[PDB]
Amino acid sequence: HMNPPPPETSNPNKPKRQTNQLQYLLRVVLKTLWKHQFAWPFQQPVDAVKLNLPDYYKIIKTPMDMGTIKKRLENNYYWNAQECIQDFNTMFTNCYIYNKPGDDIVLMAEALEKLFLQKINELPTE
Ligand SMILES: Cc1nnn(C)c1-c1cc2c(cc1F)c1ncc(C(C)(C)O)cc1n2[C@H](c1ccccc1)C1CCOCC1
Repeated sequence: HMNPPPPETSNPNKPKRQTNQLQYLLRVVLKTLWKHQFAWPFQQPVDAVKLNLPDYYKIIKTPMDMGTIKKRLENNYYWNAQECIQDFNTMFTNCYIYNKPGDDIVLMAEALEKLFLQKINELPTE
């Protein structure tokens, strides 16, 4: 009946780092997916109140969205690229869990996922 609070995007207790991999994840990976026509349902946490789905946050215990990823990268929340990649993986996995193959949202996630995995193969060295 209420939306849970969004995931943290900032932590003063969390050590900050700016690596070539992390600048690539913001400037190339995030930027590509953020401007894609299918990005919009993934750009903010699932507003399960507006959308009238109070079962969303009962099935999905680890929510993630691109808005949260974008802020985390801008806030140097991540120490390594692998924590950011795991958040992208969580965002897509959540969509596949709640929904089922052939659903338009699932097809939109797959197109974004395809484009993400292509960009991650091209990740620079440390
Ligand atoms: C991600 C994600 N992962 N799982 N889900 C359920 C979503 C998700 C799905 C969303 C929206 C937001 C979401 F975060 C959303 N926002 C607004 C509207 C309008 C404007 C219409 O009112 C429709 C929306 N939905 C739609 C849908 C609603 C309910 C069940 C499934 C899908 C989809 C939006 C694309 O086109 C396909 C349907």
